[PDB]
Amino acid sequence: MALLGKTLKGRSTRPGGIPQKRNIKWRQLAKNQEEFDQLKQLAKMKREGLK
Amino acid sequence: MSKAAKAKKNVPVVSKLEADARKAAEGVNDNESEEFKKAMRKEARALVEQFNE
Repeated sequence: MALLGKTLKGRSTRPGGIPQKRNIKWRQLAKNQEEFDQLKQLAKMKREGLK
Repeated sequence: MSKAAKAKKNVPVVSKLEADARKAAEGVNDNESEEFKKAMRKEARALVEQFNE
């Protein structure tokens, strides 16, 4: 149930230098949903003005 | 010609029921429901197609 070797791994991607950044964007979720819940609704009522 | 006390001091009724239900209106603010908005999107697109034909 374990003597299988069908899987073949991918390549050996070379990429080099520039590393990860610091902790910057942790508190930016203040208005993530609200804007999506607001910007969408701000003009989502623009259709009963049609029928 | 004639004088002078035809006018009198009659007072009318104190019926003040003109404020029957002005304040009784439910205090629900303009809470824009999302379902209505997609529904009207659909309806408006339908009538735009209707305009087309």
